[PDB]
Amino acid sequence: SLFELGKMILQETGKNPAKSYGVYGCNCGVGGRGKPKDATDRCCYVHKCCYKKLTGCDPKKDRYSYSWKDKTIVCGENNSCLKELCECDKAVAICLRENLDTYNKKYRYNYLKPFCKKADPC
Amino acid sequence: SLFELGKMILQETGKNPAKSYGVYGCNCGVGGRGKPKDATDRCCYVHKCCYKKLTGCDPKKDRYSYSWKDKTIVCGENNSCLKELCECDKAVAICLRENLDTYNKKYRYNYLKPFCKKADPC
Ligand SMILES: CCc1c(C(=O)C(N)=O)c2c(OCC(=O)O)cccc2n1Cc1ccccc1
Ligand SMILES: CCc1c(C(=O)C(N)=O)c2c(OCC(=O)O)cccc2n1Cc1ccccc1
Repeated sequence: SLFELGKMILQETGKNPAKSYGVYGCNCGVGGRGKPKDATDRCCYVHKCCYKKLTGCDPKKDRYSYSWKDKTIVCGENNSCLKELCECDKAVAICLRENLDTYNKKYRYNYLKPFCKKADPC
Repeated sequence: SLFELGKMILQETGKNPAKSYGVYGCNCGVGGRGKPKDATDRCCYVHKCCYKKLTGCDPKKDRYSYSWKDKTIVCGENNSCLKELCECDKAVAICLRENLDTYNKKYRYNYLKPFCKKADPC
């Protein structure tokens, strides 16, 4: 679900998910994928490519369970579709955390998103 | 295409179309439709509904020709899909101009688009 994804991004990056990443670059938030603009954008590219491989579940709405073992996000069992989905959300939240220092606020509100260059079908 | 649409919006409103409207409200720019926030937003809602009926061409990518008869945008060669595409774009550019008196910069970069209340069927 969008609300579990936002929780993980807030806990991993310390930033508000919607404001800092909701319109970021060519891949983060609304819209689809495009030529990634930096490391942070590449994370959202892989995450959207991750979402594309889910067959029988709705990433935006279908909820899932997850827990925290020390600093590690643990995805609880709940069908392979929701497991991979939690693993997609864990992946992007860790990814955004790992590349915080290359975050660039000049791509935060990318109002040229539809004019991004084409990308590959994942 | 988006190139002709942006040209119309610039000519009618005098504003940078991508910066001013690319992420505006719940309906303008990248993303889908949602509960409109104001009159400018409702222009984009109507325009997206207009695009929905163009099942025979690509509204974002397919180029077309237009010109001006005095102060009225005149859409050219009646290729059925491309003619109606041009008319969709002319309608929103005039709608945006006529509603500049309530344009709200607070909605310009709506990073909360995915949390907009769902819209009615077109
Ligand atoms: C990176 C943050 C992100 C997405 C990403 O992680 C991303 N890959 O862009 C994403 C998104 O992507 C999934 C998809 O397109 O279906 C769709 C919509 C919003 C999206 N926010 C912003 C957000 C997430 C959670 C709570 C509040 C705001
Ligand atoms: C309101 C302006 C607008 C769209 C609208 O007119 C609107 N109805 O939102 C729209 C758009 O809409 C079509 C759709 O979503 O399929 C999609 C993508 C960008 C869109 N920009 C911004 C823009 C348009 C043209 C040139 C440069 C920027």
